[PDB]
Amino acid sequence: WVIVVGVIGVIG
Repeated sequence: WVIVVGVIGVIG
């Protein structure tokens, strides 16, 4: 929460 590597835009 809220990491964005690629998209993949919901983690973490």
